Amino acid sequence: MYTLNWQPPYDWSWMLGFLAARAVSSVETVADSYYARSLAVGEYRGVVTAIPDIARHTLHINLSAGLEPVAAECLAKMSRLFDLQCNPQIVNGALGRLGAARPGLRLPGCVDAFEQGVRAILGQLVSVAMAAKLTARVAQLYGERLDDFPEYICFPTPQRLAAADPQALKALGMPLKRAEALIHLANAALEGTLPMTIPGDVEQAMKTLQTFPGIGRWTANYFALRGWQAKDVFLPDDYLIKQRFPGMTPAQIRRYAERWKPWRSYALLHIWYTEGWQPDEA
Repeated sequence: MYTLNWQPPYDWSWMLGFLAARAVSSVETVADSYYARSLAVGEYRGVVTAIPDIARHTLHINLSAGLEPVAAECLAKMSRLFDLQCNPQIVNGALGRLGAARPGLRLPGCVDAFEQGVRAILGQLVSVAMAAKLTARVAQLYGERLDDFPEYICFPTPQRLAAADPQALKALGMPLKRAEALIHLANAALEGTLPMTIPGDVEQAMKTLQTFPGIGRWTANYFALRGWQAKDVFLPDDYLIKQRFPGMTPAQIRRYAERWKPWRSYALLHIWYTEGWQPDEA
């Protein structure tokens, strides 16, 4: 129905693979040839489907009837999820050897910053698989199913999560403080306190995020990366990153990563996805 362009190369297998591992049951559906999910924009609800046309470097977007009135915003959300803006030549030119194995690697964003905030908090100290299962439980208990597409449930609205019982969220498999962090984040979205789009000053904004209860440095960094699609953020506290930089403290990792500025977010993804990566010796 709608078509958006991207600049080659684009590694769709890697991107869909990334999203498939993190796919929340009943909310998202990821396959080899497409990505589909429920979506709510204000009072408009439906299913958005993204189908890449690799040869023609065009992403085809299909929207169910309920989302047509807000089609443009749905296209904008897809563009941010898929990093369609990326000029791979510039990024790969800067990263050099690090990006050589996956020149088509892109920054997987999100469809809604509030949802990504909840996801970032739920991704704390747990694996990708556990986080997705926990997020699915949250969506199942607080999400609204689509009337026209019953197999799909919309991600919980800030309103529903703000009024959630901390003990209910805790029951789903998270510490009480984490449940409290989610409720606070929900209120911040209602009030307009949580930046829904990348601010002009990413560092100032992340500092402000860390004053929210239950949001540490990793969550703030990861939220900026996916939630705002900030392109210059690394995750020195990340469990897998600590394994890629054996025996190095978060401070040592941060210093090392500075060589990738202003594309540290792309560098993070490549390291996460480079099995045998190891740091250079001074």
